[PDB]
Amino acid sequence: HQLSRADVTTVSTFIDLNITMLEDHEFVPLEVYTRHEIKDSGLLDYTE
Amino acid sequence: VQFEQPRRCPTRPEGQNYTEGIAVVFKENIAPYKFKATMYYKDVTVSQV
Repeated sequence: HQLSRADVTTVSTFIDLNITMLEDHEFVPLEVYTRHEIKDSGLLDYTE
Repeated sequence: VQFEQPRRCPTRPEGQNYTEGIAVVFKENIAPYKFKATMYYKDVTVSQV
């Protein structure tokens, strides 16, 4: 009789190697203090 | 001469364990304390003419 290849158990001669891509990353703007904060840290503003 | 027998392969390092959490990051406060005040004074002018 004939039979499908799926009827025969499969052994692999291939060596596996799983490489995955480094995914995209988004860098948002990020400051510890803005210019507004730096200017506001003064106690008196001469101009105002 | 003879062939070298299979070497012991490296292993994938176990990896880093990460604890999930929620963070609040605080910086040194440089903002002055602000509040409301009221001044009560009198402009006093003496003109010598």
